[PDB]
Amino acid sequence: VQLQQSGAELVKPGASVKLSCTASGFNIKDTYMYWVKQRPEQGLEWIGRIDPANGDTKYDPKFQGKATITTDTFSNTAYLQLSSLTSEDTAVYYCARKGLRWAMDYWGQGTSVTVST
Amino acid sequence: NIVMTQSPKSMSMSVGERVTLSCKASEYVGTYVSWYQQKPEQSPKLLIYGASNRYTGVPDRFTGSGSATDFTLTIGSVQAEDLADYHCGQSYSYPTFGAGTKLELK
Amino acid sequence: GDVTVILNNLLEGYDNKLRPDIGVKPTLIHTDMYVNSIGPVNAINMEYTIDIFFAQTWYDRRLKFNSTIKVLRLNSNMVGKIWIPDTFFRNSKKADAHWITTPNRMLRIWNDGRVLYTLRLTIDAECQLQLHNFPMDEHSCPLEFSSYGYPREEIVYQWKRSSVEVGDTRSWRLYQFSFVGLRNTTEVVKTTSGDYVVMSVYFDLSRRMGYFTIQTYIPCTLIVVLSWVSFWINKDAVPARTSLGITTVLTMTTLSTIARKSLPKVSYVTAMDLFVSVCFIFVFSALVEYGTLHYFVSSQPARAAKMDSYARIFFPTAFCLFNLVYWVSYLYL
Amino acid sequence: SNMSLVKETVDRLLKGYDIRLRPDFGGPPVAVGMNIDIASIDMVSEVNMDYTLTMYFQQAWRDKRLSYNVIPLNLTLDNRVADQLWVPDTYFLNDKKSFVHGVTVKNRMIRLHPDGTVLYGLRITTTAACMMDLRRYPLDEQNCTLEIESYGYTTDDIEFYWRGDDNAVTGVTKIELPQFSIVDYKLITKKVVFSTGSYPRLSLSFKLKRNIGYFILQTYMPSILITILSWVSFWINYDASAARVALGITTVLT
Amino acid sequence: VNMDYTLTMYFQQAWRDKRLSYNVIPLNLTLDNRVADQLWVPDTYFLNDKKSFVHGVTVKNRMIRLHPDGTVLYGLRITTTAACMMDLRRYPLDEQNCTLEIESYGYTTDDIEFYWRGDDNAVTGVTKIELPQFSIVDYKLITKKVVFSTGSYPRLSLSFKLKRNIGYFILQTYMPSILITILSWVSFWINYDASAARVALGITTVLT
Amino acid sequence: VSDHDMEYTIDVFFRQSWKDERLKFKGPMTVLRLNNLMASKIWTPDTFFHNGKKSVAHNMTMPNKLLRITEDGTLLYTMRLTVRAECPMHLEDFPMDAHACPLKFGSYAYTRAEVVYEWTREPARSVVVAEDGSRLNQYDLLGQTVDSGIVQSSTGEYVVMTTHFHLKRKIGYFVIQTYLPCIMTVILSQVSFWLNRESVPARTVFGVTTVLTMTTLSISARNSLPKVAYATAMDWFIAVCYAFVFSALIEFATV
Amino acid sequence: VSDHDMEYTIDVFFRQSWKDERLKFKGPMTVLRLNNLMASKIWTPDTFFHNGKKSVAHNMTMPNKLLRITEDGTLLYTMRLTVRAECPMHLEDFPMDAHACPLKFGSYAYTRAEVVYEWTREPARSVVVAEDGSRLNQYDLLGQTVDSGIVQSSTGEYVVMTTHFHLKRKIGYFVIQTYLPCIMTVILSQVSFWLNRESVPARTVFGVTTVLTMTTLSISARNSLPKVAYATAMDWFIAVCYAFVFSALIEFATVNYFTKSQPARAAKIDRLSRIAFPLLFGIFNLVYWATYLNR
Ligand SMILES: *[C@@H]1O[C@H](CO)[C@@H](O[C@@H]2O[C@H](CO)[C@@H](O[C@@H]3O[C@H](CO)[C@@H](O)[C@H](O)[C@@H]3O)[C@H](O)[C@H]2NC(C)=O)[C@H](O)[C@H]1NC(C)=O
Ligand SMILES: *[C@@H]1O[C@H](CO)[C@@H](O[C@@H]2O[C@H](CO)[C@@H](O[C@@H]3O[C@H](CO)[C@@H](O)[C@H](O)[C@@H]3O)[C@H](O)[C@H]2NC(C)=O)[C@H](O)[C@H]1NC(C)=O
Ligand SMILES: *[C@@H]1O[C@H](CO)[C@@H](O[C@@H]2O[C@H](CO)[C@@H](O)[C@H](O)[C@H]2NC(C)=O)[C@H](O)[C@H]1NC(C)=O
Ligand SMILES: CCC1(c2ccccc2)C(=O)NC(=O)NC1=O
Ligand SMILES: CCC1(c2ccccc2)C(=O)NC(=O)NC1=O
Ligand SMILES: *[C@@H]1O[C@H](CO)[C@@H](O)[C@H](O)[C@H]1NC(C)=O
Ligand SMILES: *[C@@H]1O[C@H](CO)[C@@H](O)[C@H](O)[C@H]1NC(C)=O
Ligand SMILES: *[C@@H]1O[C@H](CO)[C@@H](O)[C@H](O)[C@H]1NC(C)=O
Repeated sequence: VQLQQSGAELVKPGASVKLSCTASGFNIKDTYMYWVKQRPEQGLEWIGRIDPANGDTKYDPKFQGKATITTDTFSNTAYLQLSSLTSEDTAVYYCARKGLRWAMDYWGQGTSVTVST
Repeated sequence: NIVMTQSPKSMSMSVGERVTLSCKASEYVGTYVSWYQQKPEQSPKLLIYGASNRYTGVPDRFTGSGSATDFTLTIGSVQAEDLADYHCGQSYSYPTFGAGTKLELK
Repeated sequence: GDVTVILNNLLEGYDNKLRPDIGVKPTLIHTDMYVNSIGPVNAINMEYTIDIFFAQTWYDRRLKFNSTIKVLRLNSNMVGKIWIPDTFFRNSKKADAHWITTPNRMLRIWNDGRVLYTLRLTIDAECQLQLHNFPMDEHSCPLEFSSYGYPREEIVYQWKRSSVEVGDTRSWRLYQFSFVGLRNTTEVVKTTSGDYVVMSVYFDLSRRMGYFTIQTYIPCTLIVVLSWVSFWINKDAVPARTSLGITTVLTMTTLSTIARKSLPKVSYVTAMDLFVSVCFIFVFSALVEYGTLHYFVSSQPARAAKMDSYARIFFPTAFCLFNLVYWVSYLYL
Repeated sequence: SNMSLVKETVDRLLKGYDIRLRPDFGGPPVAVGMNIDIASIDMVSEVNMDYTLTMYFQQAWRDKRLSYNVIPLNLTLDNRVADQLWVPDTYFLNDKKSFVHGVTVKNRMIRLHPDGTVLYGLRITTTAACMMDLRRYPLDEQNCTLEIESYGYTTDDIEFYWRGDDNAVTGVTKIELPQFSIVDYKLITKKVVFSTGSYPRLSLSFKLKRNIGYFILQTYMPSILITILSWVSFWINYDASAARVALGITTVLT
Repeated sequence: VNMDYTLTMYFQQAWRDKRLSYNVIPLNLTLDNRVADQLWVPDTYFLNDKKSFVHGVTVKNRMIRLHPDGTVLYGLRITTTAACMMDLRRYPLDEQNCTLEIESYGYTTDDIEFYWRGDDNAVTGVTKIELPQFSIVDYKLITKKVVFSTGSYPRLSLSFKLKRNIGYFILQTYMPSILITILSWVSFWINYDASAARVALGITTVLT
Repeated sequence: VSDHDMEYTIDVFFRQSWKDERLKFKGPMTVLRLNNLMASKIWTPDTFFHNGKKSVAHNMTMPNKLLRITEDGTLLYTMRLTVRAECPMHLEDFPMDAHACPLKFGSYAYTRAEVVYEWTREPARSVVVAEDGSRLNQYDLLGQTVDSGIVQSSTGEYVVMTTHFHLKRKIGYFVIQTYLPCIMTVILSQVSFWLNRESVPARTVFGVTTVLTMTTLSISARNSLPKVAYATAMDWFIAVCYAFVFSALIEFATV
Repeated sequence: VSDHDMEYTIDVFFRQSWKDERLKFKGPMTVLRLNNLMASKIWTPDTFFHNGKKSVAHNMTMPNKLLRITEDGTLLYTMRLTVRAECPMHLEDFPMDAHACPLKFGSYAYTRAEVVYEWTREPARSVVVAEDGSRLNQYDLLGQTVDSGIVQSSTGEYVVMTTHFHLKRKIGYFVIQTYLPCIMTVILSQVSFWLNRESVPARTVFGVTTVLTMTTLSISARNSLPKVAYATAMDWFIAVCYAFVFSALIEFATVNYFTKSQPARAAKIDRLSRIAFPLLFGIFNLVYWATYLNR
């Protein structure tokens, strides 16, 4: 029904970030939860998805090992942790859920991480 | 990794005329192509779920046309609020999106 | 919530052993079909398979409820709890419903008591095929149904205006036949138990000669043309011409047997064994012509010289005239 | 109304009804009358030594427990009530595989009459077995019958007869067999004796006569023509040895 | 041609049910085979079968047997058409290996455990099997755990290795073909002047 | 009797009698001839056929079962059923072989200390075959032979009632089918010895076509016969006949 | 895959999962792995196969069904069954043809506004064929292909899930059965051109037995394939080979007829046709195999 994300992050290159996506209006054990990234003036890029009822996770080949997606069922929350992010992944990170014909019908609000010194 | 190629990368067109956007897949994607709309500084909105099925709350001017590899998104009377990005994405495999198309007004 | 209350109230004081209006009037049942496919029409056992979605609809004043919902859409779970007509197919040798993964039945009850009951069936119906003019024949053989226990005074059937609908007709299992049309029919039949309203659907089929052509008509004609080549060989090579004559007869017999095995063991002559019989007569005639030639070359060579020159023009002309008359006479019919 | 009357009548008829006991369980035997409406005779197989026939098989008897007088009409009931009534345990002695059709429901009929007469019809496809004497094949006529007997009830508990005794079996003159032709049929009533008692038996026999048009054209015409083509070697002179030998040898082989 | 084999077996299962435990009477109880519709019996199935049935003559050929400590024995008489894929690259000089897979459908490996009762004497009656074409050379019993998308399930496997006999195939196909090849050599013993004889002989042997 | 499946079919009235003291009654009748649905509410023995393949218990038009209770507690329970049983045959002397097709039955799950079987009359007069009851085309039923023994399986010792039906194959079909074409082909190959040596192709096609016909006959005769490992008597006859034909051809070659 | 019946067989674990808020519980276990006789007391979807002919659901030894109820109300329901489905085939390039055998399933009695279907995982990974799971003798499974759509029936709109299995027929059997004997018969017919012109019965029986062989070949090769009403690739091959054999016999007839009147012409036509026939047959073989292997 609605997905609410946290605010923007301003972190230093070489650290780890943890983004959150809280779901309100439904149980996350019924659908999948997707994380998508979007750079300024470019197309969307799929990071990975997690099956919260099982714990099974899949990742994009350009993101395997970098990002890790976890879930907290008791509060209907999906977490995305980036391990060691360099000076190029300054994008907007969207949290989505699967819809009717495997589409992403509900999206979050975007979390713009920023890496600088 | 199924690659979706969207064309054109940027276009302009006036108000109240039919417009057609195209998405081409490298591999087979049955009817699992979706069309999202993204206005500036906002999250994408699902317009067309599946090939040729409108989402709840979408006007009757958007319509999709599907195949095994070729997909189109057609708008009829295009208004002045359709100044946004349009992405095509497949869901037959792990989801991949297109490059995007910026609709403009003239 | 409320649908459970409605379903439990419909089944209170309900007797599924009695049709609606059991002593008032006959029940009118509207029937529809949807042919998914017409299976192989083998003429050996005089039958054909068909797969349909058979839908019946009638009025039951006991399944009448007052509510804000207009229609109850149910599974096959409640089919055995209300009255269902005992429709049966009169010309079926074998017929079964479908049960995978759950019994393929549908029940829908409306606000005013109108019940619609649909189920998927695969029927192996029988139709006696008058196999004359085979294989350039056309048949029209039916699928009939009626009630089993309820006579005309208890159950009356009636088609709708969009009764029977076929699908794409290309995904059907008709190899040797081709669907061309259909027509519905209603009648009353006298039976030892009473008069029954019987409804028939006649499917008209025409056999496509694309298999029988390259199965028998092309090889038999080829064997005849083969037997023809014996005339151009010199009359002194006796084993050569003898071998030509006997092998063509052999091959014609083999072809006649393998072609007869297609259709059942009917006692009449068809349009295909007539063809193979005339071809057999042609090969046999070639052999007997060579026989009389070899017999006559010793008595007088002056008479036996132009026999082969006569045969070389008489056999192809006679065969072509036979083919002309046969094909015209059997495609005009 | 009429629905309430019929409902309470059927509910009274089936209340306290013992399906284990036949009508007049201690008294005289019950008489069951048979009708057969033959829909088709499918395949008379000489290799399996059997024949297949579809029939509308109807039985009529009189059960005093199913008697009513408040309504003036005959009651055709939904076929599921045939499992709550006593029906005779008729079987076919010379069958190999039988079944009742089951589309769209179980193809059977149960009808009650106000005087107690029960009418019970089934639609059966029987593969009955008959041994054929093929010593005159294919110029033979085969006489094989279908036996109708009662399994459990002896001749002092049940009694069989044909309902009409001459018109009880119909639809035999309309049967179109591709290889045979029905010439005559007979209905017989008798009693058989087994080690457990004496049982009534009915017998429906169809004398079939085989056509000859197929056997002539597929077998007798080829053999005669091959014999004629064996005669043709006499018009070949005795010099050409290869020709007559080849013609004769391949004629023998054919 | 169907890539299957039919086998009839007495298939018995034994487990222990703490609810079917009695101590008033001292003997083992063989009950009528219709009380097995009121007890819990495992939902065992054969993964590689195509059609199977329990014999139902004169009644359903199944056995239930209780024991005073709680042990339940449950036997069936099953004729099953199990699918076995053959490798016919060496036919008829071949040795096949095909199986009967015995698995639990509903209960995973943390709900049920399969094992051979005896582990070497669990399968009997193999040495008394006479086949018209094959000959049982060896048989093996295997315990295993398979993994599907729903869980991990226990599995037993009974495998036979069957060696096809050769004498039939020798006298039926290898010997006639060798005989035709011997026959096609009498074409050289005929003199090269007579042409029709050698052509007829060689052509009929190649055609045969 | 199917020879390619090594099985046979039989149709029987199978009667079993026993005594249940719980079913004693006293009424105006001394025997209750009840339906076939009362038998499913009482204990009936679970007899199965040890060598059955796919048997059927007929239930047309009703379950062909019989229950009679006598007032002292004795029950007679009869069924009508078609049994398809296994008959392991040894086909050395085919088609002049005699077999004893068995039919073994006993109780499933009831051992010797619980249920024992017995013939109700003298064992030579228990299994009774009807006179018109013979659907044998190829065999001849000579007699029957009953027996009783104790088999032992992984669940205990059971009583087994065995019946043997002695069959003697009729040769009149295989004679005309194989023995006359083989002897005819041998004689027809020996016909060539009366031809003049000036005709080489004639005697050549004689010999080779009789060798071909012998090959065809052996293949045809063996396709009806199952895929046994040994050689039958007809196979020995065909082999000797083939030897005669081949020797005739080699003799022509030598001449 | 039964080619003569236009059908195929497939043994599947068929799994369905939905959410029933009436089957919520709270106990020590979070998932009840129940029996196959509890699934008859509750609601289960009535999925049927749109192109299934006569499918079976195994009942050995117990009903091969599976019911799992999760604590929050989710139900997993699995069946094991053998679908016998319909595969419409276009046998125009037989036996060098490829097919896509479908398996359409949907809901009977439940329209799109009541029951919708969806794949539980990614659509490319939902239908999973096992590795040793191949009972194919004549075909080669290349991959699978799923789809979902809506059909408009007389009673409403229904969701239909389609699955295509792509098959490619293996030609190795048909080579030895038809393509090798036909080529061998053509060679056996063409070998007659090397015999001298003075042995006319010899070359006659050569030609005639090759014609007999080609006829028996066409019959034996046609009885395998079902009785379709058009010409396949094997039919065209047999027709051209029959033409070559018959043409060879006609050439022999011409050579024999031209003997004793013009010996030089007969010699010329026997020397010219000794090399034109293998050349023409090789060009036909090259063209045929090139157009039907790259097809
Ligand atoms: C087919 O075969 C059956 C079986 O043999 C034939 O039935 C037999 O038919 C005759 C004539 O109807 C029966 O005979 C007569 O017996 C009664 C006894 O009361 C006698 O009163 C008559 O004067 C006459 O002699 C005979 O009993 C009967 N046999 C059996 C065993 O049932 C039948 O006729 C054959 N043909 C057809 C067309 O069915
Ligand atoms: C017939 O085929 C089956 C399966 O194709 C064969 O069964 C397999 O048998 C071998 C040896 O008995 C097993 O290997 C073993 O591996 C385990 C791993 O822990 C090891 O502990 C053992 O010592 C042994 O090395 C193998 O696992 C097993 N299963 C397969 C391949 O799935 C069978 O041997 C064949 N022959 C007969 C006569 O049945
Ligand atoms: C099937 O049955 C319907 C109803 O009996 C037929 O519909 C009739 O069509 C004719 C024109 O051919 C009209 O004049 C009638 O008024 C129609 N009747 C009704 C009430 O629909 C329909 O033609 C039949 N279709 C066939 C014969 O295949
Ligand atoms: C085999 C000969 C035959 C025939 C030849 C001459 C006249 C009539 C029939 C035929 O060509 N085809 C058949 O089916 N049967 C036949 O007997
Ligand atoms: C076909 C010849 C054959 C044979 C010929 C000569 C000696 C031995 C055997 C035979 O007559 N019967 C068979 O079954 N197989 C054979 O190979
Ligand atoms: C009931 O059936 C009998 C016998 O067929 C018939 O005579 C009678 O008229 C029927 N009664 C009614 C009301 O139709
Ligand atoms: C019950 O069976 C077990 C194992 O078969 C056996 O040891 C025991 O003696 C049996 N009980 C009786 C009372 O015989
Ligand atoms: C399947 O098995 C169950 C339990 O074993 C039984 O209740 C049901 O009647 C069986 N169905 C069939 C068709 O055998």
